[PDB]
Amino acid sequence: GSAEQLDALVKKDKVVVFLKGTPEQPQCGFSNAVVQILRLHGVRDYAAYNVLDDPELRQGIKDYSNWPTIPQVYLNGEFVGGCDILLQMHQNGDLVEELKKLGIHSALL
Amino acid sequence: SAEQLDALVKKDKVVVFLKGTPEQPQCGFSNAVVQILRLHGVRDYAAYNVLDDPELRQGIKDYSNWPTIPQVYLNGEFVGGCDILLQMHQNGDLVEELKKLGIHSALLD
Amino acid sequence: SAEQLDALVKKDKVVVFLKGTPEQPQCGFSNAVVQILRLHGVRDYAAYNVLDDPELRQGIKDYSNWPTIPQVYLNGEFVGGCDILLQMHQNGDLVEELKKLGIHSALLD
Amino acid sequence: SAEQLDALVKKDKVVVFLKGTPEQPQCGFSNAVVQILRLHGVRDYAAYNVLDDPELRQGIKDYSNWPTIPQVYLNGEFVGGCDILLQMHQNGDLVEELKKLGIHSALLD
Ligand SMILES: N[C@@H](CCC(=O)N[C@@H](CS)C(=O)NCC(=O)O)C(=O)O
Ligand SMILES: N[C@@H](CCC(=O)N[C@@H](CS)C(=O)NCC(=O)O)C(=O)O
Ligand SMILES: N[C@@H](CCC(=O)N[C@@H](CS)C(=O)NCC(=O)O)C(=O)O
Ligand SMILES: N[C@@H](CCC(=O)N[C@@H](CS)C(=O)NCC(=O)O)C(=O)O
Ligand code: FES
Ligand code: FES
Ligand SMILES: [Cl-]
Ligand SMILES: [Cl-]
Ligand SMILES: [Cl-]
Ligand SMILES: [Cl-]
Repeated sequence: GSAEQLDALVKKDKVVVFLKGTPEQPQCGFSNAVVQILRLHGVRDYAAYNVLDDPELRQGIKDYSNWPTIPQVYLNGEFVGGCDILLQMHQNGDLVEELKKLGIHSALL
Repeated sequence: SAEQLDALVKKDKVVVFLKGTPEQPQCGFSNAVVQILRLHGVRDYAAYNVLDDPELRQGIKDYSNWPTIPQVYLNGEFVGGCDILLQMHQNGDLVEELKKLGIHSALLD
Repeated sequence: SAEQLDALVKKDKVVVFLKGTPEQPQCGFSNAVVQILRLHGVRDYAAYNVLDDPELRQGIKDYSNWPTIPQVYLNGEFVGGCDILLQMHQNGDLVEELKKLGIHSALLD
Repeated sequence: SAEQLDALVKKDKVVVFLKGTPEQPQCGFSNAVVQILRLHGVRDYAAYNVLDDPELRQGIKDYSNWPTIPQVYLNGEFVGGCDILLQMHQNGDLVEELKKLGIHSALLD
């Protein structure tokens, strides 16, 4: 929930996502689109947090990022966007480069 | 099962299937139904949280022949989702349908 | 007009109302309908662009009592929007429906 | 073109890219931005209809690195789409950003 607690969370790992549901079982198409894109580039090692489990987290990640919706994508402790931005980076090669920057070899390469 | 859901929707005049509960909705689409019913002062309706039950979630889509959540039922009859409910709220049809079922909308006066 | 619109949906076996044209649709929701029809090889259909005329945009909603665009009609009867059509595409109902109207789905071929 | 669009967005204090016009929006997401601006007393501003120009439509997505329409610009700074604009409306950041540009929101009165 907290601002200090979320700052830790996003910096904790290279690729961090906030979803409705889980990678195994997403509860929302927008959250799912993110899970599938990560699957396509072969990113198996990322942090996923379920906002349905905690209303304080649901509300807290919005306040932290200044972003009104879920899913939220962080690369390198920095906010990237939601599923629309992510699909866009998937289609124009930008995500492959962002992944390369984190030391992550994308499967589409 | 179509037979169990048949019973469920005949069991109360007003029956809704949501993501979350009326006291804690988990999706703006489901919240829109909740807030519309709150505006009309429809206090006692059965509300079923599909996030708890994967089988109810699929069962209700099969029974309704409708792909998404929320789902609204009046008098055991399928009415629609949030778009239809909002349309009914804006054109007066919801006040009428509720009145024919002996429900007095708070928007009548 | 209800008059003119009733004539439009009964004129052809498959009638769609879209934002845009099948050649260049102007919206993901309308495009989703177009992409489906294409996957089934449905060549002969009437498409009408609601962007062209505000009276059409409002007209088709009041005729179908359906609040959004796209709208799909088969055999003069309202079937639904893009969500309902995807559901039928996935569960095999679209194939059978087309079979009923004497129309060969490409997925059979 | 990047240089051309860069000039275009910097030319006016408020710049929006919509589907349709402020008088006749062709999409709920574009309309939300128009309605939000209207509540702040911003009635006259530069509005470009992407449905009239596929080059501008794609160009603006490339320039902003933002996948969708509407897009809102303030002194040529990208602000975002309707979800962000609505958030700025609710938390008071929109009143504050407009004020810094010498526009006095009707909400401030
Ligand atoms: N265009 C968004 C789609 C995501 C979205 O609109 N999410 C909504 C519905 S799941 C949301 O998080 N609303 C607030 C909430 O439910 O907490 C994106 O690209 O990420
Ligand atoms: N336009 C719909 C909005 C509802 C909707 O698109 N629901 C989606 C997103 S919550 C859904 O039920 N997804 C399937 C699922 O979560 O099981 C309506 O009028 O009800
Ligand atoms: N869930 C809908 C999606 C279509 C939709 O929500 N259409 C909207 C946006 S294009 C609409 O027609 N809104 C009123 C309008 O634009 O006239 C479906 O299954 O067809
Ligand atoms: N979540 C978006 C909603 C706008 C949106 O999803 N726009 C879509 C549908 S109108 C779009 O511009 N799609 C590509 C296109 O039509 O050019 C926002 O916050 O602005
Ligand atoms: S859970 Fe309903 S749209 Fe995301
Ligand atoms: S035109 Fe914007 S969502 Fe259909
Ligand atoms: Cl029965
Ligand atoms: Cl909600
Ligand atoms: Cl009663
Ligand atoms: Cl509109």
